[PDB]
Amino acid sequence: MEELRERVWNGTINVEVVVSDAIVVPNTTLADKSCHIVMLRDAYLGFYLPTVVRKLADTIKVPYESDYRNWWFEYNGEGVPWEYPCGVLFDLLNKQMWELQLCHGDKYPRGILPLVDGHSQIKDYWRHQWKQACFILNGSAKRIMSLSIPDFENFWVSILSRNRSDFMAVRSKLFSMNKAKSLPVRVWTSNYAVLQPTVPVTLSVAELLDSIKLSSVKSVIIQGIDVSIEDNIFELYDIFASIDGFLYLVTK
Repeated sequence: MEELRERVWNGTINVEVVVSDAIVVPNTTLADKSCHIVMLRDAYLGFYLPTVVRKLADTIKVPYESDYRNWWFEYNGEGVPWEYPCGVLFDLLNKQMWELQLCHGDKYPRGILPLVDGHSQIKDYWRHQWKQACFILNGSAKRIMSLSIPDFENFWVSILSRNRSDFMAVRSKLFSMNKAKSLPVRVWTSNYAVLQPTVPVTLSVAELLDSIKLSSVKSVIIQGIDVSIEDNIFELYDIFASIDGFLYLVTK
């Protein structure tokens, strides 16, 4: 009923952040170059960047201008596409602790969006994501462009303060499930690519995958839980959409 929605909002994942070999100070203990932090599934890796940098600043041999510019995370030697919520990335990349390396360099890895203005920047992007999931839901950025500044600012703040009722409050002023054209969906392939399937409302997971050539495999990964390829997508959205407005499916 409401039980689930709570667990999801409070979704957590254990994360071990270790300085990368490239920038760590010569032969320092693993314990010293590591730190474990619990991250919210529906949050952004970028929210944790400065904290991680702070905790390990001692073990970093290289010099740095800030706690944002030129930093990124790597999982198994690959840059993490941090513009997606943590939980989504965890579901997509992990083999329950998730190990990431903290890296710094003058040249960002190929394809990784540079994080230069911390929260301000994450804000803008998250914003435009909703400004988008809106069109998908209502054919026009009406409901969302109508929100007063403090009402939206309050929307943002809800994600930082973890005030759920505050979040659901404005989410409502944006869309109603019972009155939505198409729903925001994004599917991850086996090779780590995202498809954004046009799914108008009028479909099961299995039915969605087929129409997009991705079936194989009985369970999908959503919000960290194996969902039967039979479930109803319209429903999976109403309960599992991520803080950015999209329901993410990770194929197996």
